[PDB]
Amino acid sequence: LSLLVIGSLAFDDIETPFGRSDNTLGGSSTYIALSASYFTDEPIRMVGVVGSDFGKEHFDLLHAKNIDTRGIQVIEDGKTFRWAGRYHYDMNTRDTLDTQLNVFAEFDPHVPQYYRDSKFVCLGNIDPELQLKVLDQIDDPKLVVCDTMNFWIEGKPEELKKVLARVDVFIVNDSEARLLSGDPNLVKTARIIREMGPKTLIIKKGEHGALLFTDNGIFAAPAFPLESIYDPTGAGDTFAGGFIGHLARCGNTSEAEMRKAVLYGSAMASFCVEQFGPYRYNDLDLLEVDDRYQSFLELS
Amino acid sequence: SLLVIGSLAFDDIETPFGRSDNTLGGSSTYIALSASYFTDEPIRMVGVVGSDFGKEHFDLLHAKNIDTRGIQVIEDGKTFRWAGRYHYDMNTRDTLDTQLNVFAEFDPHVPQYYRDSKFVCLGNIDPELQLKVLDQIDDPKLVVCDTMNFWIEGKPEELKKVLARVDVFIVNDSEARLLSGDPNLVKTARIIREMGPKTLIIKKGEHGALLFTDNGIFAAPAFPLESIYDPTGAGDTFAGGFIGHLARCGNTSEAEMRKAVLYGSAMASFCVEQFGPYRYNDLDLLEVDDRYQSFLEL
Ligand SMILES: Nc1ncnc2c1ncn2[C@@H]1O[C@H](COP(=O)(O)O)[C@@H](O)[C@H]1O
Ligand SMILES: Nc1ncnc2c1ncn2[C@@H]1O[C@H](COP(=O)(O)O)[C@@H](O)[C@H]1O
Repeated sequence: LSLLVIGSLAFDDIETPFGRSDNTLGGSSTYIALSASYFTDEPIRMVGVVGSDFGKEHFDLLHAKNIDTRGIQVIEDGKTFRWAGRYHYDMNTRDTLDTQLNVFAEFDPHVPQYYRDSKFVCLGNIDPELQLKVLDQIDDPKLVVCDTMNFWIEGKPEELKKVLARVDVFIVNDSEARLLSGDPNLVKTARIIREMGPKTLIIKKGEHGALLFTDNGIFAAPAFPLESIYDPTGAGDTFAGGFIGHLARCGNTSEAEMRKAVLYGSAMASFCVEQFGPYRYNDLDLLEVDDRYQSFLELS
Repeated sequence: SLLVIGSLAFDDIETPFGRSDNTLGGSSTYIALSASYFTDEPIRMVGVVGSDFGKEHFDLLHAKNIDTRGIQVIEDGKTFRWAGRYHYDMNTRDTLDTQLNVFAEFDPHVPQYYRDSKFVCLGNIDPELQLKVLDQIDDPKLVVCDTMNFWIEGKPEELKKVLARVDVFIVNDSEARLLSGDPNLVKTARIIREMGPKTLIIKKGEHGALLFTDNGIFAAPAFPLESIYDPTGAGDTFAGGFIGHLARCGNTSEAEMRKAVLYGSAMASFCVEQFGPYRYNDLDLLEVDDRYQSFLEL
């Protein structure tokens, strides 16, 4: 039930109408790994790259969740990926103010030999060409999950479609989905997107619920009524982490398991949004996670 | 991942303030219900009940995701029965009656699909039965066990056979002294550990617990103001919280065991609030987490 996580590792300058957090630890793989760690018994594997500015306090955070960082390269004198985002009163949508690929621009995604036998692969948000280069290095994956971002949907359409043709599960939010389909109807959008390759598609409408589209039909995961949203950053990636984490834990990829997996993902995302950055995970415990899952189950 | 054995029964419980007859009980029941609060996969149960063990009881276990395929049902038999009486100290008790019934000639059979269990809890029951079950587990990572004066006095030799093969042994202070023959709990711990158990936990009713290992003694203070109405099942719900937490995290280090002791104490403190295991009908995970935090701080 080994799990390998790929994605960005970065520092974010986050702004909402109520407050801000600069130089915040972030990146899609950070959120995915921290969330998934609540499901695996063995160390989560990470492949990525950071600069010399990536302090050891950040490495200690990951190691505290028993995350294996041997696959993370540190570029001497290089700079860590940076991102700036701004939210508004709807506390869901956001503007990307700045994006500096930095070390990820010239990244050579080498997956160490001891990671090539990974069974569950999560191709987190990052350049589709890198996502593909990593996938090509995994010998026999049981399940490939992937998510992207408007940046790549608009910047590298063709490359993205190449990766979409080789993934089992594609996770997107409703904005990205409509951008990819060119039609506002989510049902038609799902069809258009699934025809690009992904057998399973999950459309997460912010913290307003998630839709699971498979050959067996549609599953609507309810929203948590009074969720306290303070910072949406990382929500979609923590969702992906709980989703693949659950599947990696039970090792079964059936329909029923994917539905429960969506519920776990929603539960993890509901905790993520409670504070700036990934810090709600500092003290979040299993009893709390189990309790939140039950709420979502009951609502579904 | 977690397999539980022990008694399944109906208890006639009496205290100076009230009584509860034909109450669902048994060590297996208390351990399993408590442990379910910690595991995310069905707890496995091996045991036996009579034709008088109604659907309502199986439904209660099933409501907590407990797998009961390992429980046998004797169509012309009666479920294990016990009668106990508590006093004003609301801790010690007299066993007024014990009817092994179906557990008398019970040949424990662990179905094939339980054989790979990693965490095994040999709950209070005839030591001969506890051994027979353990002998059927392929390669367990941790074996926990508790007993009772009934067995300590009745089958000491058979019990000692079980103890030579368990990782963690859980007893209350009365059982501990009875086993050691000396009132000093520190000396008692050394004598009991010499019987085999590398880890010993002496739970003093609801007055705190002591964890003895090669690294020393850990004291889990008591919750000074807990509402005790029925102590029945306390020690077993303690064992359940203990092995349940470990089963879920998969780690059996000293550090996790001290935390597991705190979780067990939390579960026990809720169990005593009502007759039988019924406080668990409405108990939710956040209440448990809060109770745990209090024990942690103490
Ligand atoms: N182009 C990009 N590629 C990879 N990660 C990004 C990009 N832009 C922003 N991010 C990161 O993605 C995170 C938020 O993801 P999320 O809210 O789950 O969509 C932030 O912590 C950023 O570091
Ligand atoms: N000899 C025995 N073997 C197994 N279980 C017993 C025995 N005597 C009483 N019990 C059960 O153990 C429970 C209480 O355990 P406890 O207070 O945790 O020691 C009751 O619900 C009884 O059904």
